Amino acid sequence: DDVPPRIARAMENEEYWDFDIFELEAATHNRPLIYLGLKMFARFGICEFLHCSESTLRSWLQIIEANYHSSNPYHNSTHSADVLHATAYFLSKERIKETLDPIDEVAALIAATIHDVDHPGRTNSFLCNAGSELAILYNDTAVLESHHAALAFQLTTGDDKCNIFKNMERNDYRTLRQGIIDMVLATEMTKHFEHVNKFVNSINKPLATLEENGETDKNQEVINTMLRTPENRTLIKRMLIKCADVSNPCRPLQYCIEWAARISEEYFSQTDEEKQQGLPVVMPVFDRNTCSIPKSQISFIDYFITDMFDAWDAFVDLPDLMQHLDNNFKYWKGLDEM
Ligand SMILES: [Mg+2]
Ligand SMILES: [Zn+2]
Repeated sequence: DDVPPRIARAMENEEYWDFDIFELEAATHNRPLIYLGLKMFARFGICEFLHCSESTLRSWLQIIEANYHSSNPYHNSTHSADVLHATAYFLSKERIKETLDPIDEVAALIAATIHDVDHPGRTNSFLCNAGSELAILYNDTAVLESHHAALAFQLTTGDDKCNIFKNMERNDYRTLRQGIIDMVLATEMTKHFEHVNKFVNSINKPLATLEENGETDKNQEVINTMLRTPENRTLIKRMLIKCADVSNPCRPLQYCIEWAARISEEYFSQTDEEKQQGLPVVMPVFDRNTCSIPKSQISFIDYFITDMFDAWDAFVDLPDLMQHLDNNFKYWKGLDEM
């Protein structure tokens, strides 16, 4: 409620794609997640759905944010606040509003919030090659994603005042828990193309086939019916969280550049440590002594971003994101200056 003015201002237009997430970071003194989380969850009326008090929610957001490492250049609570913001923006789209159910929305906003909790600023490959405790605990399989989901539930249900799921019916909770877990696990990149291709094959292609019959009222129900199956809602949710997770290149140029700097430094640090410990270098190209951040971003965009957002845009209609992506791609291209 009574939020210090500067923070209240930094959160004024959070429903718009162009949002100064870094001013939120500065204003909140590296606590953007609890503040943006509170406003978003309220706007979506989540406790009124889970039957929790703003007090229980505040405690929950506090312990989650506290478990995001501020020392990480990229994977700190600001990244999650940002992903939370993109998630809300997507949930607010007509196509998504008329396809997903309130419980899916709840799962999505919560998944975004916790999807990277306690991230160590190192990739799964690093943890595995290092024989890290987490890698041994998760048998070198989806190591970090499994950890993010697991730790989040441990912190949530391990203390009564943090458990935002306390007042739920076992069944509804079970359904919500499975949905949250699925979205968090869907952020593991090794499965990137699998998730994207399934979205294209089960959603965009079939839908395009139906949108030929015309705007028949009897045709709409056919579409509405097809896109609302539990299977497709799951694929849509997976696509939604994945796109929110790597939406940096679709942000206003100033922000896009800052995110590239942050993730680059995080990757550079890992490379320096790998060569030090003698561990195998998993990201040979990501060395601070030889890597061009602009060329790397261009490759990243061309390899993953372009096709995934093409499909997401085709399904949801996201002209703002696509225009920024083009402008940003051009910006990186324009830096060659040689
Ligand atoms: Mg992650
Ligand atoms: Zn993430």
